[PDB]
Amino acid sequence: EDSIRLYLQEIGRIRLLRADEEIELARKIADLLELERVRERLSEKLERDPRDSEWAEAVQLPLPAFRYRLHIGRRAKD
DNA sequence: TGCAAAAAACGCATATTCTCTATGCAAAAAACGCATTAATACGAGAATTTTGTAGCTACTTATACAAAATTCAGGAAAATTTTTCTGTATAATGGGAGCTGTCACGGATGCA
Repeated sequence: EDSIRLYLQEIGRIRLLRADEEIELARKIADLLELERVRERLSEKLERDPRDSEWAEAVQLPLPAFRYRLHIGRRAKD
């Protein structure tokens, strides 16, 4: 009869996964920083964002391939 | 304790006489008339004269334009206070607080 308990009760078991993945995340920490940071630097030069996936990265990036950078880089910071 | 009865008083004979009711005297008030003088008012004269009426004149104001010399309402800076946002780096690893003595009712489920 409790959502606080819920928090327990499903995350009391959640751990910290140590601080090793910090760098594994670091790779992504950036990478995301990038992926956006570009993509809005590119908002910001023009089109206020063409809503284009490739522009989601200043460097080239095959759609699915870069789709793996995000989502993976995201679960990293998730 | 009945009166018969005597002397002096107390009652039928007038002087006295003395408050007393009664008219003429007289003296000064008063008020009436002779009346005299003065004053209260009528007659005339022309003098002031204020009020009543006209026109001129000076003051006072009816009015028509408006920016006087001053008031105010925003507009846009500061000025300082205050508000919202962002940031500060050891480790820290499952939450307390009453419900347990109410009676009775009406469904609504579970549990063989």
